[PDB]
Order: sequence, then structure tokens, then C-alpha cells
Amino acid sequence: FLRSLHDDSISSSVHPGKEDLRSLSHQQWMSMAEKVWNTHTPNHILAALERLTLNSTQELKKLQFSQAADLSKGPSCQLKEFSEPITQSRSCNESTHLDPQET
Amino acid sequence: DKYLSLEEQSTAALTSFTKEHFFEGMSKFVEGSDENFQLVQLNVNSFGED
Repeated sequence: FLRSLHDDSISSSVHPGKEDLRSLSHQQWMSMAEKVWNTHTPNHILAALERLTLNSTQELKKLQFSQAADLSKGPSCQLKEFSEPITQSRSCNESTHLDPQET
Repeated sequence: DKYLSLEEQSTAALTSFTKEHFFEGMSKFVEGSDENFQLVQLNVNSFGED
């Protein structure tokens, strides 16, 4: 929901009618959030939030290491041919034809 | 408490990331200076040999 608000703020396209849908989404979350607090104990919710937070931190570190590795590999490295067609590579797509990225 | 401390750690991790990737040359100087974290005005100019 927040992301959607963000993307809109950035894209300046105030489509007239989007407010009804926003309110609904907001209400939907409110109901869900309320349900979460009715169904589970506060102790367990906070514990869950702690874990989510740790996960989020670990993801950031991984991203730091991966981006550092991409900067040090300036190109001598030879195209090693590794084989199995296992991963689809679809990701959010599929996409990466581009790397002509010749220097 | 414990939760807010974890979030602080997460924020710290985010801060380190933003420094390294948006502010190109700084890894060398992070060690010594303890105190007053004043927001050193990152003069962009130096890099390009060219």
C-alpha cells in the first residue's frame, strides 16, 4: 500500500477515482491488522516482528556483499560456460539480453 | 526494547550501505574518529583522474 502511494507520488498521474480504492485498501489493512491483534498474543506478534527485522537486516548485508563483488569484477573475467539450464531466470520477468556492456 | 534495538541495527546496516554505494572512496577513513559525527560535506569533486 505504501509503495503504491510512493509510486503515485513519483508518477504525478492523479487518476480521479483512485481515492475510493485507496480507502478501501487502507480499510482492508486496518481490518487485517485488527484481526492480527485479536487472534495472536502481543508477545508472539512482537517476537514475529523481531524475527522479521533480523531477516530484513540479513537481506541488506547480502545485498552489500553482492554489489561489492559486482564492482571488483571489472571485466578481465572470462565467460566460464557453466552448463544446467535449471533456473528459469524468470525473476520478476526474463530480461537480461543486454549485457553488450562492453566497457 | 529488544525490538527497537534490532531496528537500530537494521538502520545501521542501511546507513553503511548508503555510504558505500552512494558515496564513492570512503571505506578507507571509517576507522578512527570516535566523537562528534558531523555530516562531513562530501565534496564530490575529487574522483575523476580524467
